[PDB]
Amino acid sequence: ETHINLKVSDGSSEIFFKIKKTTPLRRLMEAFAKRQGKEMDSLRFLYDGIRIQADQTPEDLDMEDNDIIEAHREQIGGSTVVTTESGLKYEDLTEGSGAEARAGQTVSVHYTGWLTDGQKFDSSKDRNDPFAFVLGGGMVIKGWDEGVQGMKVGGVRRLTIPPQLGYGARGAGGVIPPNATLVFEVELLDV
Ligand SMILES: COCCOc1cc(OCCOC)cc(C(=O)NCCOC(=O)[C@@H]2CCCCN2S(=O)(=O)Cc2ccccc2)c1
Repeated sequence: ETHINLKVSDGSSEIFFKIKKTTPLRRLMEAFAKRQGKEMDSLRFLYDGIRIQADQTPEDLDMEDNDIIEAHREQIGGSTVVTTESGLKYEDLTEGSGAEARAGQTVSVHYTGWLTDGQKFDSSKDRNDPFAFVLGGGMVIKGWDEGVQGMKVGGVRRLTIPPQLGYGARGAGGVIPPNATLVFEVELLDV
């Protein structure tokens, strides 16, 4: 076999690639960034825990068919997944430099939401339409009221919301099933 299949995951979704075994991984890395809209985010691609160089081939890295490449935005101070008392998980992919969001403010965000299997169920970016809500008002699922608080303007935060802080046994929108854990990436546009 001269070709190899590889999966790239960023913790939110996944993309599969078929490339020649002797081809540098540069094109695969750029194609993943373009499709996920994370070109300017300076991604790092890891295989077996070691950062991939663009000029390295799957042959160089002794990759086998269906191996997995992990991609992430470069994290100053290391990756940190925070689990709160309620079971909500959040991860500051980009810490914002602006004002901090607090309960009672009308905040504006861009968001994409995925199920845990990587299937996207909604994205405000797909509509070129920022989403606004009153923080802490019970107008969104509980994981959002808890997880968006403390974000700073310009920040990107990934929320992993257990079902009892999301849509629970009911699901939502004819796409989110019962008992679904939800994954959101939220960019705070204004507070
Ligand atoms: C009634 O007609 C059947 C369609 O049912 C839909 C459709 C819908 O969006 C359409 C908007 O497009 C123009 C929202 C909803 C819904 O319950 N909103 C409540 C607020 O939402 C939330 O609290 C979370 C967190 C904040 C961002 C949005 N979300 S979400 O998780 O992405 C909401 C969602 C989106 C798609 C599928 C399932 C859920 C129901």
